[PDB]
Amino acid sequence: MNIVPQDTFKSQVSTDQDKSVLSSAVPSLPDTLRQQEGGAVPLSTQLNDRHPLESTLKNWETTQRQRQMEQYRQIFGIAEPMKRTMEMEIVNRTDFNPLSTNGSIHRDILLNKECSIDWEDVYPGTMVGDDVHSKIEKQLGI
Amino acid sequence: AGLSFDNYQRNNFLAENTTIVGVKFNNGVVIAADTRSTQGPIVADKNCAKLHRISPKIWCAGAGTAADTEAVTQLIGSNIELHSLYTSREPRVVSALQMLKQHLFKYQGHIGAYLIVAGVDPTGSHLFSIHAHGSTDVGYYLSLGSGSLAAMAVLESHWKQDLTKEEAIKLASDAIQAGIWNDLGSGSNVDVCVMEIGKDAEYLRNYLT
Amino acid sequence: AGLSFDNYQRNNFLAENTTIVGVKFNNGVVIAADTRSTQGPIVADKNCAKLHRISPKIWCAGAGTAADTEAVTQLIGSNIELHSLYTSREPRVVSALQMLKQHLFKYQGHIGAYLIVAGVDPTGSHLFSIHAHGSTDVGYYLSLGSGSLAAMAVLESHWKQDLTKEEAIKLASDAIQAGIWNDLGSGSNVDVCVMEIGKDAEYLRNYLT
Amino acid sequence: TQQPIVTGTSVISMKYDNGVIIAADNLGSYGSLLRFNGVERLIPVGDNTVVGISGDISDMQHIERLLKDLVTENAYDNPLADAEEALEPSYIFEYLATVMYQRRSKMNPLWNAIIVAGVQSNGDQFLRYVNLLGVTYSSPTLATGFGAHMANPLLRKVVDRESDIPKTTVQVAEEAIVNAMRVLYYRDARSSRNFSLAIIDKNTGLTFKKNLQVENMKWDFAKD
Amino acid sequence: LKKGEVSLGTSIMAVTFKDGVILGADSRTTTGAYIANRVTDKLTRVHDKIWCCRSGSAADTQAIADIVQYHLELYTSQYGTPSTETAASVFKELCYENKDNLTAGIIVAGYDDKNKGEVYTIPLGGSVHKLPYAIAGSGSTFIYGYCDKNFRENMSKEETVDFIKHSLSQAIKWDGSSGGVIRMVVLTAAGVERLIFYPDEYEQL
Amino acid sequence: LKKGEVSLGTSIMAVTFKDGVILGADSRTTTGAYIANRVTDKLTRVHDKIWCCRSGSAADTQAIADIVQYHLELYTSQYGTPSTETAASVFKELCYENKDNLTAGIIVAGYDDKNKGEVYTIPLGGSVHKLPYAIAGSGSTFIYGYCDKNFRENMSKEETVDFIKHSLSQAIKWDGSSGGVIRMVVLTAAGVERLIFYPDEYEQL
Amino acid sequence: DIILGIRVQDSVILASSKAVTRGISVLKDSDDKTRQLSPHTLMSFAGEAGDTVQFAEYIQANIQLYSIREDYELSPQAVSSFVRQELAKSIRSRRPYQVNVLIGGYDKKKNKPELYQIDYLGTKVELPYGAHGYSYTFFLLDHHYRPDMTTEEGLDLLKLCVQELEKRMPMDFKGVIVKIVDKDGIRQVDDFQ
Amino acid sequence: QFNPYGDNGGTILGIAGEDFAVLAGDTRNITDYSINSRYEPKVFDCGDNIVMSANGFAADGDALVKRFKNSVKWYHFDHNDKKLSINSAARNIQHLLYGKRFFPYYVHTIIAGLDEDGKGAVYSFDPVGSYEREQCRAGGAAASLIMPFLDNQVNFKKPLKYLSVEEVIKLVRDSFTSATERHIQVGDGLEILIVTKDGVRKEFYELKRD
Amino acid sequence: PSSINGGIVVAMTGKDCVAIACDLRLGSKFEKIFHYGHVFLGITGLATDVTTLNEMFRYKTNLYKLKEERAIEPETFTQLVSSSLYERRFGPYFVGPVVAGINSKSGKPFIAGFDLIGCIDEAKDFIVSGTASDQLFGMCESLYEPNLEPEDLFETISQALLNAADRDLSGWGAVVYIIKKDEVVKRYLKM
Amino acid sequence: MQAIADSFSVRLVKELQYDNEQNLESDFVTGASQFQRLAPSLTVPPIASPQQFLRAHTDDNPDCKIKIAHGTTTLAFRFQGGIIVAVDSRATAGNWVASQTVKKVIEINPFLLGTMAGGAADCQFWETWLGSQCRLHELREKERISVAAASKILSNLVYQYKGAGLSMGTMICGYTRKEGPTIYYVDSDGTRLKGDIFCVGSGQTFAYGVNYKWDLSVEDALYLGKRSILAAASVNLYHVTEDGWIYHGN
Repeated sequence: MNIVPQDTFKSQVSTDQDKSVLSSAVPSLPDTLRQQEGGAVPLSTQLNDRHPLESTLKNWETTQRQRQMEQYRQIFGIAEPMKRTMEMEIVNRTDFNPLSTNGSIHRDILLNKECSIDWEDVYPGTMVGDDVHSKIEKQLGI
Repeated sequence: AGLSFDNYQRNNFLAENTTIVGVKFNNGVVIAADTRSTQGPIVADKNCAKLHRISPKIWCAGAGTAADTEAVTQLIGSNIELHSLYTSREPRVVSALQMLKQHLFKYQGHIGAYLIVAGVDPTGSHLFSIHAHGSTDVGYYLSLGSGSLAAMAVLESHWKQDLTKEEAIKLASDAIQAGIWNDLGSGSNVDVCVMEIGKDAEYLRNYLT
Repeated sequence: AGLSFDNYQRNNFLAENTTIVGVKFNNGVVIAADTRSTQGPIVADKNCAKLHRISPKIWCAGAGTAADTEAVTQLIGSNIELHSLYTSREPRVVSALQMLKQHLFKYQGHIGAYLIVAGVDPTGSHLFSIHAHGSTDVGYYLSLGSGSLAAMAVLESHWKQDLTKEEAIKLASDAIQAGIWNDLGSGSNVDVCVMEIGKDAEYLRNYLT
Repeated sequence: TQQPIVTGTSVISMKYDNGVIIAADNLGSYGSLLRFNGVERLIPVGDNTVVGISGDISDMQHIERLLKDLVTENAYDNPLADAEEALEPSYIFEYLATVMYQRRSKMNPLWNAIIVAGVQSNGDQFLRYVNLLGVTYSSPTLATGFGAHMANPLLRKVVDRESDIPKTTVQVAEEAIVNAMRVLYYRDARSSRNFSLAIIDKNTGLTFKKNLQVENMKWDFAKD
Repeated sequence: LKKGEVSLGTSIMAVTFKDGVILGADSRTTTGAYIANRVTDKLTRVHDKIWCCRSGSAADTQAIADIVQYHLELYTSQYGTPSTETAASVFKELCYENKDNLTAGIIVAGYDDKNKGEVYTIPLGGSVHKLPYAIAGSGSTFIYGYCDKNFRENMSKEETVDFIKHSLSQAIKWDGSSGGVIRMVVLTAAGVERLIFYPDEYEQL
Repeated sequence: LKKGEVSLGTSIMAVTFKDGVILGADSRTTTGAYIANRVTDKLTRVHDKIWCCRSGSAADTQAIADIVQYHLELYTSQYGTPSTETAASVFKELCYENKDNLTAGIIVAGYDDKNKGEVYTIPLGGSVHKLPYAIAGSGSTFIYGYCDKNFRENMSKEETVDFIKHSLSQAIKWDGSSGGVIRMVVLTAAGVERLIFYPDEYEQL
Repeated sequence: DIILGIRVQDSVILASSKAVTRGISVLKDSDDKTRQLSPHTLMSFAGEAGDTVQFAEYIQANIQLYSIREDYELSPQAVSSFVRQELAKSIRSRRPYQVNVLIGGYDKKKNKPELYQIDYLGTKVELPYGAHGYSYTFFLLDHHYRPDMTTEEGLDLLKLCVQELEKRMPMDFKGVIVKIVDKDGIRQVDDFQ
Repeated sequence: QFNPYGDNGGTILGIAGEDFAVLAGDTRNITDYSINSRYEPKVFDCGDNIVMSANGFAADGDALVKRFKNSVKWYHFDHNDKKLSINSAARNIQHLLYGKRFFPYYVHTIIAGLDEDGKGAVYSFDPVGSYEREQCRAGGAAASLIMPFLDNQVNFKKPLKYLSVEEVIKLVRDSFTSATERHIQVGDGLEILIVTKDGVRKEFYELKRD
Repeated sequence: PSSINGGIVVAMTGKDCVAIACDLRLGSKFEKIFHYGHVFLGITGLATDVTTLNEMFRYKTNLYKLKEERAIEPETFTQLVSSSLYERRFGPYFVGPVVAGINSKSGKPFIAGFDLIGCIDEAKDFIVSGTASDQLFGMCESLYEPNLEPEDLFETISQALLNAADRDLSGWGAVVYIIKKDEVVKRYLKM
Repeated sequence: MQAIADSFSVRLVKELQYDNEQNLESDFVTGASQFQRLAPSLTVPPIASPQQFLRAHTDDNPDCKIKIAHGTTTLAFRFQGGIIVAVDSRATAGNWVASQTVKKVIEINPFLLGTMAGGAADCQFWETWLGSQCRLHELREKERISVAAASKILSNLVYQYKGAGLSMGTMICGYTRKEGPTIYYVDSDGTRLKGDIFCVGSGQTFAYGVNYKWDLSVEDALYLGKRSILAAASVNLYHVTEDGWIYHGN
């Protein structure tokens, strides 16, 4: 029954937290070349000096959806949130368009956003590793 | 996606080193504003249109951060147009109010837009005030801006329940004129928009001068 | 003349770079204290006399800045002795209270002395509490110090109007003992002073050991 | 959390030969305003445990919800949920202390001081304390807030060591608790004259007394 | 709590009587010393016979009330008319779970066939308390004594109306953030009745 | 105002009635939440039929009261019994001229053959106001309405005693800084009468 | 750390102080503030601690990857543009760090030398001469610089600038390592500044 | 901002003998100038003949001891009930302490036991895991008083190597009695755990309660 | 060479004798112990304040001897030091003083210590001043015994100073005074 | 699908925060996986300013302060016979008795040595971790790791946590067949500096009087290191050759 997103801060850090860009020479350390972030961005700098509204904006829709699911569980039972989550998982799982970033029509229908526009829709948005094969590897988990 | 937070730390490091009225009358609503646009003490424009159109019969006028006001008005107008196409019905002022309120509450007051929204729909005539943090209020006559106190004084002087269209137009014009004369933020002209039930909206640019 | 303010700026520049009770009984008053003297967590002295004599039948015990307490008590004692010689009369507790109150108010709380003053004079028996800023209060039983809450609990448990000398002595000793046991600031011994109307003052050093 | 708004003052408790006694007043304050009268701060869990809570009232109600859910989850599919699989005071305290320390470590604490009192299934007395920092300790007498500074000295004169526990009857302990509550009402500005008390005995079970009032008040020497 | 945010300096009362419950409030909304709205309606309807009044942040309380009304519509689609206790529980959960980010206090007045009129108060922090009558707002502090001297159980409708009118008139008299007209809603088995009283009437009490 | 200074969180009332004036107060002195003295006498006598109650800093008010008593003795040595207005003027001058360094508020109740009982209030700042009755202290805020609904001019002595007792009982009930016994002084042409009421009496009102 | 650079008619001369970290006494004979991006493009950098070295090594790795992939060498202009983009990117989500880079190269398609300077905010300026770290050598450069100066005259001007710098610094300033980029590649002047 | 740390000042002392070890501590638990309890033990038997104490903020020390004991349980489960040596326990505790490098436990930790050769061993830890083996170490409020007493009594004066268990117990008791006489935070009681080849034995003595 | 702030002073009482000792920086003149006939004063803390206090007390003791026609006793000197320290209530000297001596008429040994505003701590066993070593107080507590002979008292105080010096090195020295009713012995320790 | 049902089927576990796998692992509920991480997991306070929190709570009564390594003089230099490392061995005094000699030089492996400066715990922990990484690398590649690779691993590790609060300065010294003898200096600021002579600590200027030539014998180099440490001021000496480090003691 949350309105503003909560529990947004990280509680533990490690040098191998980002499993997708781990170095092959030293698997305990990240691969800075394939990160393509400028080469001078330690993870610790991401723990401080953040805009206070960024976490609220990034997790707003998920928080509203979780509150809706909790209300359904309280009023309708377990089956209703179970079915909503199952439908959303099925739709999101079988969509794989490496050349596009726009969401599916069916996802918008499920989210009741058929005729709704937010700034995420208006503003939806290298040398190394920005190709189809990286997306294939991330999708398949290989 | 969405509004970006990039260069926030960089900008912090670099830093370390108007009269608007709305009046209800017996068969509709009227919104009015001044036309002076300033950049500090300098008058940037002597003829600026401050009345904006959410939908053909729903209009609004804002204060605060000008870019935020324009962007929020346009986004809500797009949502209203899409919703009207989806439902095949005339848009309602209550729907625009709900969208504006929830959008402003989502950003926790960081979008500095303060609005007066007037409109006519199949349910009738409506007038609302909207605050940046997401609170909304209803009223028969409203004022906004740096000249809102003088305009509100005029409105409190000459407002009554049985107002015709002409009386309402004159009252709104007088309130804007008082804000023009007694406030350094206003002064050039008066723009009016009249929304009457069952008729098209009437937009009067430079009604007085 | 008076207390000096020299080296105040120099000291600023360098910086930039106990249980006490008083109980009334039907024919007099009793004051009691503990004997532990500490400098931080270290016990400096296990047998320290905290009961001071303003006049032969007017005694007091203090807390706060120890040097301030001693200096103020001695100054008021000198004034009381001179006044008694001038008037050729036994000093009154009210006079000492007035002198202490006005002296402490003159310094606007910068003299950190908090006192319990008990005494017997030709007008009767008196017990007072004195705050650093100059406020004073009257009471039948009073407590002071870091162990004042436990002592006050004991006093509230076993106090009544018709108290004999022995009952009052036992009650004060029990209050000091509670402060001794339950407070880290107290603990060693109990010093008592009994002032009875028409008799000499009785100073019992280490009444409880 | 991060600030208390509506609060209760203090809870006191002691051990006697055959059980434990706990007590707390019925006031919820709103700063200097004595706003809510009729707040129950002793929560009976099972037939053998009583939990006293001081501090934030909303967090206290959250803890009450947690205790009720704990009882319900213990019951569940257990056939002998009340005969041999009933909750013990030690289990309840262990859960509560774990919660308190975990929420302290999250910088999202519950602003309360909690005393758990009861009798174990083998007849042993249980009396332990936890607070918002997760600090826990046990003693033959326990108190929170102002009571810790005034009730404990009075209660330790009756039960000063472990060997004093077998020598203390229920009547003496109850009288000591009542006198301590009277002293607190005398000297605590956020206290109330109405209080509740709970006796947990290995023979007579749980006795919960409500609507108890401080009596025999010496308001007579103020005339002069 | 937020900088430059609209606050609710109101006077709120809710009294249980023999036939049901009555909820009353003033009609003043101010920004500092300026009166932004002198005819605001503070009686919020979340269900046909479940109403509330709000204190604290206006935006936060409006969002919470909208979510509660949506929740009660969902509940009604399943099990029919909800009880006042259920609405109070939903309000309490929303206020308590978001107390670190939202400032909200709610007085809830309800009627149902089972409980026959109830009042709940949820002050800042999120705790809930059930009371025979409740007062809230900046102007309530001035009528704590008077109400305590003039409330009786099982009063008639007219006596309850008079008690609320007198108490709110005093609250308006002494509180600068309170003023305007007095608005009341009467919830009984017969239905919902709205009442309004004007300054020239209650200022002569 | 000064750091670590004793404040006066009291409940003070002064009521003018047909035969004279009555001044009433509670008897609680607190340091934060701890009650430093539960039987303190707050009725300060500056002349035989001129009494006062103090609020704000205890030391500042005590010093001001002592200076006022000395001033009134000097005045009496010359012209006889002073009027309540003269004492109020001296209090006002002392409070106003030192308002940048001292925090003091005074309620003055007096009787004399010419004016027949008067009440003056000097709040923080040093302004003076003459009133038929006055309330002050942290607990006064809770009885603003009740007093406004229950004061009448030219009441008898018993009615005034009852009014003060009820008002102070409510103030004690709702204010944490107020408690203990209720002490009153009655000033008439007959003389000075002291009264005390205990908690077991006024808590059952 | 101080860096200087002069673009003369047919080459680019880059001078970097062979300084050490503070609080630790070090003996070494290497230029640690210069990375060879390509056989005809050199980069000198100055600023704070290892952030700058991390950035320089990241840039070098990217440019070497491009050279291997295309079997071709990027022009100095493209290299400078890529460096500017990466520097702007690196501070889009963190507090900016002090860094200043001079990129000197010889374009063989145009057959001419080029010199660029990028500051800590990502501002790229094409200059005939530049410097960073100096608290005035600018007037000395202005009075004694011509576009058609040979390598020897540029070296003489650099020596004058070095002497002017050293006249107001302690003996802890060991010296400056000088490198030259021209049509034959990158070489080190082992003789003197 | 909410302050998550506290202080429950106590005193502990670990001494390594020739073929035994002792870890002692005062049983007083206090807050500011108040007494929370007069018998709250701070020295615990963790199994496998290892005694542990974490003096300072009591909640952090309790959490650390709980985590170590659970880890020992899993170590016995996963390694055929192998006995955990004292050096391995010290390494585990170092890792547990350093796991909170940016949100540290506010404790000072002492462990004691027998090494592989049967000699007594004591290990001392800094709040973030830096540890060393020592013959003797005192920690807490009265360490600066306890250490000179032992230094005057013993030579590290009969040598420590030839002292018996009873003599070490007497020395610890005398030092704690002196500290109780001099320090306000020390008193009530003293508890000593002795580790030998036969196991762990507990002894308790009373101290001044004022 | 010019850094002399700080230091320690230890005073102890034996049988019909007292001992007062202070640390000293030696190697390659500034002593913190002074005497005024038969009363010894050791001052720790800021060096300028130490010099100022020594000069002021020499002034006052000389005037006292000229007026009273007799040398000042330890108790009277203690009271004088207390009052002089309290005179600077709001600008106090950054010093910790210790007084030792033997009363001539009675023969009783006397030691005392002061805070920076003159509060008197009269101790029957020993006084430690300075913040150079926290374990110095513990070592003195462990080594002190009541009613020691002058040789035993000297050995005890010297051992305490030596152990304190070893706890915290080159150039350190000590000055020790053993005071009897009629004989005063001053010794230097280079260890 | 039934997993979704379990996620939506029910409070107590949520309050215990044990619904998260990391919390269960940290408290050893499901096993000892916490003691099986090649990259250690470091706890941070879940607030907006962890760095300010740590800095405020570390720079303030009991013995619970973070231990700081000795500021004593340490010297490292390289010659044709290998590397000489010399540390002034003068242990500080406290309320404890040392069981044996205290080592200010960390033995990373039988071929690598590191020097402690700043935070003792940081140096010890991260150099032991570096030894584990080097052992794994040597097992994988079937060859001894070069000094440059190990120093770079440590530098990258400390750079990932730059500004969090770590304080350390170390000298990695090693003799390999390919590189010869090599000395790097790595600190918590991310700097990684190859060198010939390093003097760190108080008195580094006096010890930097190193009479130095690449033809010194082993005995001459040991004597020179001892004399330099004495001039800075017992001395602990280490001689690192291709076959490993040898401890002399003096």
